[PDB]
Amino acid sequence: KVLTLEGDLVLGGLFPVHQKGGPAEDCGPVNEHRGIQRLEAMLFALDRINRDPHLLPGVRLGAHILDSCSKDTHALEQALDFVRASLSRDAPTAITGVIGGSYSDVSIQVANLLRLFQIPQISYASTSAKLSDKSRYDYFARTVPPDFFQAKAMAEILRFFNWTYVSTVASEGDYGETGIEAFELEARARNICVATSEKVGRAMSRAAFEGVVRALLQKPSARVAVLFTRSEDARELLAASQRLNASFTWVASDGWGALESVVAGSEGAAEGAITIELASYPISDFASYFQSLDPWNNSRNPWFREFWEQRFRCSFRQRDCAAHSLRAVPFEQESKIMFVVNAVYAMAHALHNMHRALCPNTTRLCDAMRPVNGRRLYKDFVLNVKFDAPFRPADTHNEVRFDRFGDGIGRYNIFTYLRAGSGRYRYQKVGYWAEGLTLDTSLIPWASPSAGPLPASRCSEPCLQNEVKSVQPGEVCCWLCIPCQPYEYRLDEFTCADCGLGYWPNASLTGCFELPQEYIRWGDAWAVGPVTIACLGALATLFVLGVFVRHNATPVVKASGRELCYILLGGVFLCYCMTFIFIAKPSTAVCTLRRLGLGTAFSVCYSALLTKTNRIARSPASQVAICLALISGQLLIVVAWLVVEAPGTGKETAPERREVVTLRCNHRDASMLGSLAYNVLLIALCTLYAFKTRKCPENFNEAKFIGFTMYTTCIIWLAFLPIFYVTSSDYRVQTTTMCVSVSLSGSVVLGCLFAPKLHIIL
Amino acid sequence: RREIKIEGDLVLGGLFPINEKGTGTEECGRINEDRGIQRLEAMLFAIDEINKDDYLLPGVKLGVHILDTCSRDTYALEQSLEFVRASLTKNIPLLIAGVIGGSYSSVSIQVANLLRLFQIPQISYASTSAKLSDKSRYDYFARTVPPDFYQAKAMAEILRFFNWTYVSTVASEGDYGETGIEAFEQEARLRNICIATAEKVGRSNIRKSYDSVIRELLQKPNARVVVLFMRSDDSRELIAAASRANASFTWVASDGWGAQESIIKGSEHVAYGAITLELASQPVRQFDRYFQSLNPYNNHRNPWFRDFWEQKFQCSLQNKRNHRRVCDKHLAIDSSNYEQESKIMFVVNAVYAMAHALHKMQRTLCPNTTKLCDAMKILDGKKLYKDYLLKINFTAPFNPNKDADSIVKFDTFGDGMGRYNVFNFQNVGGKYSYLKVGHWAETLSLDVNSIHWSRNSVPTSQCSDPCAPNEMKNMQPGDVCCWICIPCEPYEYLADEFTCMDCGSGQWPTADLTGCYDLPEDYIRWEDAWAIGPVTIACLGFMCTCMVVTVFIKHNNTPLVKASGRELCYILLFGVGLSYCMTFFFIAKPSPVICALRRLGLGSSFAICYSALLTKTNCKFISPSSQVFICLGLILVQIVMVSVWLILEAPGTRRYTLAEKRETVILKCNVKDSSMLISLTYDVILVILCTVYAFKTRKCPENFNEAKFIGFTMYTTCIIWLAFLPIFYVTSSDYRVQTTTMCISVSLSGFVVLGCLFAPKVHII
Ligand SMILES: CC(C)CCC[C@@H](C)[C@H]1CC[C@H]2[C@@H]3CC=C4C[C@@H](O)CC[C@]4(C)[C@H]3CC[C@]12C
Ligand SMILES: CC(C)CCC[C@@H](C)[C@H]1CC[C@H]2[C@@H]3CC=C4C[C@@H](O)CC[C@]4(C)[C@H]3CC[C@]12C
Ligand SMILES: N[C@](CC1c2ccccc2Oc2ccccc21)(C(=O)O)[C@H]1C[C@@H]1C(=O)O
Ligand SMILES: N[C@](CC1c2ccccc2Oc2ccccc21)(C(=O)O)[C@H]1C[C@@H]1C(=O)O
Ligand SMILES: *[C@@H]1O[C@H](CO)[C@@H](O)[C@H](O)[C@H]1NC(C)=O
Ligand SMILES: *[C@@H]1O[C@H](CO)[C@@H](O)[C@H](O)[C@H]1NC(C)=O
Repeated sequence: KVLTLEGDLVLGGLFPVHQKGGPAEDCGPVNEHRGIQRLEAMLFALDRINRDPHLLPGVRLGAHILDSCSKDTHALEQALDFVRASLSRDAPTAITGVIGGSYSDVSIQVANLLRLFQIPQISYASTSAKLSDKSRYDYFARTVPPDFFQAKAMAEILRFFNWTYVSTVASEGDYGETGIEAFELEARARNICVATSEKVGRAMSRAAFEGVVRALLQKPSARVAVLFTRSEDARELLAASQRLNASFTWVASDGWGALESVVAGSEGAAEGAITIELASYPISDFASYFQSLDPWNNSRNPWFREFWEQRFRCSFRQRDCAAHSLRAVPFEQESKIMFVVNAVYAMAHALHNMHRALCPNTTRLCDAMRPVNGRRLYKDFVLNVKFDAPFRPADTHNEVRFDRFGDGIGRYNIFTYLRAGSGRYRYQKVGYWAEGLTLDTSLIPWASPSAGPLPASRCSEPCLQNEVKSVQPGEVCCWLCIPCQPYEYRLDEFTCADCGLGYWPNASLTGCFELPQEYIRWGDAWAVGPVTIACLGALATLFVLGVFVRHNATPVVKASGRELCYILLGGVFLCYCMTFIFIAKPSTAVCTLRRLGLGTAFSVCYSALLTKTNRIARSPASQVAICLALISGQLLIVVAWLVVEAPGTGKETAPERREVVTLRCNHRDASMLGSLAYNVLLIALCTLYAFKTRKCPENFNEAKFIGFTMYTTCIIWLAFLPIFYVTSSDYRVQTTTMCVSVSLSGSVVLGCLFAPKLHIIL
Repeated sequence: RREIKIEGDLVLGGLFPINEKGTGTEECGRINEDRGIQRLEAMLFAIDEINKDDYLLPGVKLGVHILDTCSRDTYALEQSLEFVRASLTKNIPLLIAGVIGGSYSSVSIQVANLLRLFQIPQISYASTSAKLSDKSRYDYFARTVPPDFYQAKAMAEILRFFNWTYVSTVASEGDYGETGIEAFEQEARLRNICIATAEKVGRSNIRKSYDSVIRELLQKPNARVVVLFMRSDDSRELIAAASRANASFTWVASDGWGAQESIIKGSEHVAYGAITLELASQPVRQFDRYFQSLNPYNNHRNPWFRDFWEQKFQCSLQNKRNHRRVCDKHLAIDSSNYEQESKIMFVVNAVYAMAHALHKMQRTLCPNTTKLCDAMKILDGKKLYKDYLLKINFTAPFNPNKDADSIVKFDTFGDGMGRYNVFNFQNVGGKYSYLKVGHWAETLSLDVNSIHWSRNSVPTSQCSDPCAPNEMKNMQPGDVCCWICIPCEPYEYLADEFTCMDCGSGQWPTADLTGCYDLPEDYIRWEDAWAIGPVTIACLGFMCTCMVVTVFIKHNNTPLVKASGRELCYILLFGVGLSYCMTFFFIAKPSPVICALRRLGLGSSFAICYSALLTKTNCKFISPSSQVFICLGLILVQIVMVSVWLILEAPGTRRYTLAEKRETVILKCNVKDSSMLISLTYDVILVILCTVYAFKTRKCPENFNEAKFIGFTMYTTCIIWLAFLPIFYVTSSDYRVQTTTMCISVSLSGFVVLGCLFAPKVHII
């Protein structure tokens, strides 16, 4: 069955006149909207072109239109008829180009078959994304946009509202799978994170849809979902959401559109849904042509009789219908009629351009143009078209042109599901997407203010430098705000790195290098009493030395310990200096000399106290030799001490970060304990030797006082040490107490030594 | 048009280049007597063999529908529509179970593109295009011949076998040469083979572009091996160009060259060690007898046979019988010389593979009878192909020609298994001919003895020898892949395999040249030449100290020099004893404490000199006590200055780039102590000079000898200070001599100052 008519230039056509009826008849009922209306639109466009004195004014366009029965194999068989006209071998009619293909598979098969024979093809309803590659279809053109332009539009919509975390729902077939794939490409090109990706393929019962709804709802951080679903794959999902009481801000595609069959019974679930639909306008001339159609006068169309019989349930044998017509009430213009008209007019314009370029001498089909070269036609005159769309609403945006892939211009209409009426629910065009978004934020139910905005964020707001940005194992893309330790600076997004062992972090927590300074370990407020005591002791020692020098006339100069008194005064001065330097700022060598000075001073006083033991047993030089040997032994033990306890600094004992370092020396506290233990042992030995003395006066005016004071001084020295251990934490208090105790012991020793001189003075 | 139709249960399609490509006037031309007629007769012979066979398709008789493509893709595409017109069910049509593909790659590509829509399996026998291996476009296409990238793989394997990494590649224009050269580039970069030059010869050029290509190849003498994947006429042109020029290259060629004598004609000196690949094939001895027994009268099955007969023998048949010559029974193919085509076994294999697939499908789907049944009437191309064509495993139909790789099977892409023959152009006694030296079925099997070691001596095709980083480094001046050695200094190490790094003065490069190790420390003088030097020096000092101590002990009773000079002599003895410890601390190991003790030794020497000067200042006990206090204060000031210049003693690294050896010597501590030593030594000289001037010797407390002894000792200190002053600056090295000289000088000074003081003690007693 064919409606072909003779013409100088015959144009092919493929329409789904008959719906697919399965294996019973290879095609069933007549398609009254996708096969009849589009075919009549093509016929009307051809008639208008033939009646147009500005487009092909001398050559008459023909038509050779077949029916594909909505199947690929039947389409291939029909396209074989188109092919069998140019072979070098009813009556074949040469076809310059074909305007056919309403299904993606049919168009793909037709393009594959016609590519080998150099026949250009322009489609009107095929939106497959894999028809855009010229490596497989280099003679295929489209007046409709592909299926990824809507994906780009929805990605731009998501970016406009700052929706980064969204849920994705796709279908099982090519439509939905290609859309979702383009969606990840556009999202990763626009930094949009994806929560879930499920499939809602057909032939599934209610349980699958309920499970999908539950999986979507087990994520309260994703309130926006994109639906790459067909009409039947979206109606069931909306019904499941409505019956399960699920609320989402759906961002749908052309599968939903402005159809009212998806929101039937599920108005609550579909509230505030942004939907993308292809932009098109009705043609009044085509409608007027279609109204004045009857089965008696329209003898060109062979399928018109069957269409009339099926639509009105009439029969031409029983004369059931006599006076019927397709008026406004039973007629509704299809949305892709203007695309068919545009395809036909683009083919006519390409033919006119070739006719003008080849033989401009006359406005008639010349002999040179009789052999039509499809390759040159498609490469030059089909792809390079720039003309206003016929029967347009006179808008300047309706311009027909093909891209380098032979695709149409992507122009979609943005729709929303209004509830802002009295009691009626309806759609509204609230923007469009040609190359950029032009939204009308005013109405925008839900997704705009004055109705409750819907944000789509993976997690909380971006964290500051004071907390760790932690990546959740469940949700990788965003990060959570978890405070780190106050002394741990945030080096990067991973975690808070360590500023240092004892270094305070900076304000920005990126480069700190801020080690607190504690050079003044002992405050001047407390470093006054010990200083005054040391000064008084030094003055007393100087006065005693001066008196002893002036006491040469006294009988007790050689028999008495004048050299012993000088040694005791030197030891008192040494311990006073050691206390003064230990109550000062510590240094690397200061700690070593403080221990050495304390030990040497303790040895000097112990040796002076040991002089009574030598006199108790019995030459004056013997006591000097004994004290020198004791001092040498103490010096050697101190030398071994700091050899095993080499000088250093960096005693960061406290990790509380309030005071990381308290100055002091790096030497271990056990080393100080050993020196004090040795000094206490020496003092105990000296006291035992003094108590072991026999009964002899030996200048009892001075011996009794020295013996009474030595025990007290040694007890004070032995009780000073546990003060540090009781606190169990070395600080400025322990140093001051130790210095005060040492100075007091030295002053007491000097006073008891000089008491006979003071007594004899009066 | 003419067609070959034979009735049968199953009809197999066929496309052969019977006629050559059409000229500028007609759509066809002369009959291709070799590629078309011989292959068509091979297909007919195989079909007859299968039909009369007993174990293959016993009940099904195969027919053919053979068409002529005229060596054009458009004509073949138009003709192949007869194959698909019978599967529409919408000049009786004949069902086509399968189509035997064409010879030319474009013809096969177009036929596969048309047949994939109608689900018709296709097996080719001569198509070797890598584009046909794409199952996204040719999912219904198969071939018994391997594609053309297996030749590139074989070339890469051959180059790897002979250790040739720097080679030059020349290709042709079009698609065959392009695909082959890209495949060879992929294989070479997979096997780490450098590409020197990528030259192109185009399609048709005058004999100047070939000379330019030859000169460009000669521009890199390091690459003496040329890889050719290029056609069978441009190869001859390049050989002629290289013959006109004076060049000596080894060629690794493809099936374009092969064993053909057209390439070598007239230029049999340039090509002497060439490696050429050829598709391995075997002659079917039955086909020669079948073709030789063919006559234009008894063979009416082939409509093209009469024209082929009248063209080959240049005679006229019964149409006129007297135009040019009579095609009498005397003229025959048996009498004339006949050579079987190299691609007859491939046609036979394709036909037998299709027959085996049909037989397997018949046994599977239609059992219990050896006849065509209802379930097998319509042919399912997809099922047949994907189940019984890619999964064939059967030996060659005419395998009696002994060969291990006689199995016919297809891989996942439908291509055949690559079995290539490696040839070599060799000499025997002046005769120029090829010789097979190996084969490439799955791995190389070259017979190196037959190759004559690839001409005289094995050719070298490497860009410089491999370079050992242990001794010298490598860089890439202009060539990215290969390298040229550059010497690496012994004091540097190879941190990476391209760049040498320097350890510096801190460490020395390791023997393996993979890092740095702790260089040996400073020279130890304990086991040096002066090992017993300090021991001998201390022995004299110890004896002098013991003698001084004995004299001092004996001085308690009946004092001689202890009359107000006891403190002075004790101080002098203490200084002399401290000098012995000072001269022994110089050899001690480098330590801050060791060098602090060394400086304290000089301080003690200065204190001893000050005390000696104070000895003359005496001329009671209060005044000697004041002098003792004064000299103690002077020593305290000296110690204070020592502590002042002793702050943050650095280790004192030495052995800079001036003397960069394996062993680096360093001082005891920071080398900034030279100024401190110079300042300290000035005090000793100053006090010695003051004592010398103050040695008036105008008073004798006990004897005039003591003043004379003091004056004599004053001169010795000045003499030793002045003599060693030049040695202070000239000796500025860490060698043993510098320290030993100083220690010997100070020990001698300490001995001489103390020796004269002991003389009066012995004389008085
Ligand atoms: C008075 C006479 C007997 C000499 C006594 C020996 C004195 C001077 C010696 C004995 C141990 C020595 C210390 C041992 C180790 C060190 C660490 C080093 O990094 C700096 C020097 C320093 C801190 C030394 C200074 C000098 C020292 C205190
Ligand atoms: C024992 C007492 C009573 C008298 C002798 C004091 C001696 C041992 C003291 C006085 C000055 C001190 C020096 C002062 C400063 C430094 C620099 C330091 O980086 C290492 C220790 C060192 C080199 C000290 C070593 C010990 C020292 C020489
Ligand atoms: N333009 C469509 C788009 C189509 C489609 C649209 C929405 C839902 C499912 C769906 O099925 C697929 C599958 C793959 C590619 C395109 C689609 C075409 O057939 O190509 C279809 C309207 C055209 C028509 O038949 O009139
Ligand atoms: N197998 C070939 C290989 C062929 C070829 C071989 C050598 C030189 C040039 C050349 O042209 C091309 C170009 C592209 C792919 C293959 C080739 C084919 O035509 O496919 C050809 C042997 C088959 C036959 O004609 O008997
Ligand atoms: C999205 O964020 C931008 C700032 O990046 C802001 O200007 C804009 O108003 C936001 N859009 C909303 C909230 O719809
Ligand atoms: C190639 O080099 C390997 C060592 O890497 C050697 O074993 C082999 O024999 C060489 N092949 C030759 C010289 O043909």
